[PDB]
Amino acid sequence: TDDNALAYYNTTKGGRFVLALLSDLQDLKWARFPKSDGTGTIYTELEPPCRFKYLYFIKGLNNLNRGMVLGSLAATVR
Amino acid sequence: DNALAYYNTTKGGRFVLALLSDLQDLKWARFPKSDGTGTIYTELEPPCRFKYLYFIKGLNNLNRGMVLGSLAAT
Amino acid sequence: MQVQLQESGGGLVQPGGSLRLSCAASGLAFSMYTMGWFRQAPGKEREFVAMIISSGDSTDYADSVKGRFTISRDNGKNTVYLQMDSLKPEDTAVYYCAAPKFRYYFSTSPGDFDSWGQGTQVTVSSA
Amino acid sequence: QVQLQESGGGLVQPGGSLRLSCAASGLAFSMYTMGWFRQAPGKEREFVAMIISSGDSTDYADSVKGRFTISRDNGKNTVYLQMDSLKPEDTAVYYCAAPKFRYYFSTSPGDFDSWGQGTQVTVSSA
Amino acid sequence: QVQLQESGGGLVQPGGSLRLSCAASGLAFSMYTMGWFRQAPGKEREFVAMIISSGDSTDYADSVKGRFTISRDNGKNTVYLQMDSLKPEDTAVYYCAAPKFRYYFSTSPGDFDSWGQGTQVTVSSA
Amino acid sequence: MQVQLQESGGGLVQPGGSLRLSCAASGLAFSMYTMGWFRQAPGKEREFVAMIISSGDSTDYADSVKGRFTISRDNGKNTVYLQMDSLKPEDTAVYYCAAPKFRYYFSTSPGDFDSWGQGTQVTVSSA
Repeated sequence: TDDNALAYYNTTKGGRFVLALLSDLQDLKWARFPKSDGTGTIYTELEPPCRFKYLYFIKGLNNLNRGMVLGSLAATVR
Repeated sequence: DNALAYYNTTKGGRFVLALLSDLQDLKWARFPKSDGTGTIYTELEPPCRFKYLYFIKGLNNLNRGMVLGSLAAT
Repeated sequence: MQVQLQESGGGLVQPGGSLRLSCAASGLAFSMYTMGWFRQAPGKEREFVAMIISSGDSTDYADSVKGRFTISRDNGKNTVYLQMDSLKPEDTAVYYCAAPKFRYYFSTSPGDFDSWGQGTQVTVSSA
Repeated sequence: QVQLQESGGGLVQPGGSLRLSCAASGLAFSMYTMGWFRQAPGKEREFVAMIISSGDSTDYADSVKGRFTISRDNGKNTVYLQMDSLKPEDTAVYYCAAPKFRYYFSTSPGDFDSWGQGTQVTVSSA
Repeated sequence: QVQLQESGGGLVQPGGSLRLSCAASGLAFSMYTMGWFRQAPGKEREFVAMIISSGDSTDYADSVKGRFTISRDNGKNTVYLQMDSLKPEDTAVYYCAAPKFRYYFSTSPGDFDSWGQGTQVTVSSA
Repeated sequence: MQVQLQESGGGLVQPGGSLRLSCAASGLAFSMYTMGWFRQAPGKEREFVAMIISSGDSTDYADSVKGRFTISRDNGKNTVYLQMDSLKPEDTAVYYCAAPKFRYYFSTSPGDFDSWGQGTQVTVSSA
């Protein structure tokens, strides 16, 4: 199946960036996102995984929390 | 590599980033820098059919923050 | 339509005892929400206690209650529950059931919620 | 332990419409036949409409047949009452009613104990 | 340890063409997106063109679209810039740019440290 | 386009030690050439040291270095390497990477080459 968009890509037709999680275990249910301001963490439920090697799509992404999960990942790489 | 950020839980987990469109001829994706200091290009991978989904290559410690900051502006 | 949360089950109990909180949620597509509980002890900030996924078959707990509390839900009645065993005095607080703004998501930050019930008091004491 | 919050009422002009809502809290909603009652001033509560648990069959008082439409959302545990072509006679307090057992309903106001607070519906010139 | 030798520049007349070359030494060339930058007198280096590792997709600044053509030879580890319909505005020093990691490019001159010596391109009446 | 060869890796080392020469070749369809190394000791003529086939999986060495030197290449980076172990003083020379004029061919005669780099010095001594 398909999930929702992290951000929209203004270049292609009906183009969206999707965010997925890769892990070695196939039982995962939620993903964790420490917030950038350290006030807590954001949990997003995942889809049923795929095997390629286990890949989970995110279902909790909204037009709005998108910024908080984007902001979280940015703090993680730094 | 395709890692947008590293998951610190177990089994070496990473968040991957994919771009989806109606097309299958795509080869790269653009990410304008939020500062306006230019654009980052990263090559895509062979798409998968289920629309068309293309994983992203070219993610490194030098551009992860800029691509994240590019999608944050979006 | 507005979301309403009716919490109950609190009371006065002695250390080592148990209690069972309940929350009836009105006005939301309940089975698509991750639900959870927070608590606010006197003079302390409101903290996360536990959470349960929309489907009911996976959970998460604050470390301070792991092994003693059990969160569960009933998707037909739109109710969430918190089974609290082996109660300690530091468990004294007002307990709040929490419903997030969006579906399939939860935050451990009480600032990210705006549908708060009135809460239900839990007192763990000698009396 | 079973709570009913009703809303949607107001003051409208004859011929207008309204949509009442009732969110039910604390019961295995999708196994209950739900329905609505109304109570003009002084007169006793009367049956309006009922809808079976699954949501795909209904029954109406004859005074509202063809004008009202009852529906339900087993997801949100809510039942609705769409009111069209309103008449002054329709003025009354509207109540959402949940019976004491599953898969059954009664048009007797006396057979109920789960009553909401109601929502006022006033159909008049103002 | 990564060296870039550029060539092909010169002085031509508006409307003429030129073909720049850059042979790259010391990198797994076929895994890099390569591209070209240019720097007029005084002004800061600007992006010209880029071509992905495999050689079959490209992108150009808008001022050179339709006139320039970038290509590559993964055999000789060389990238090329065919310049047609030259304008005086095109005068500048041209630089071949190799990024610090594979499969990615940036149009920001600051994100590069592998810079050739350049090749002068002068488009004028003489 | 002209072929350019950038040699490196030489230095001063003591007998029995090792070194590793590198050569980055610019401007030629590298994977179709047999590449090799020569060396020219002070006052002696330039002599063949080793060679490697285009594909990288067969080699040849002068007798004086057999068993001690290893030539290898990397067709992606267009680089040739010379691993020199068990160095002796007679190994002192300027080392030159060599690219022949045509593809799939090599000569042990330094007169048959015209693309010579600047070389890199190897000194095998007590200091």
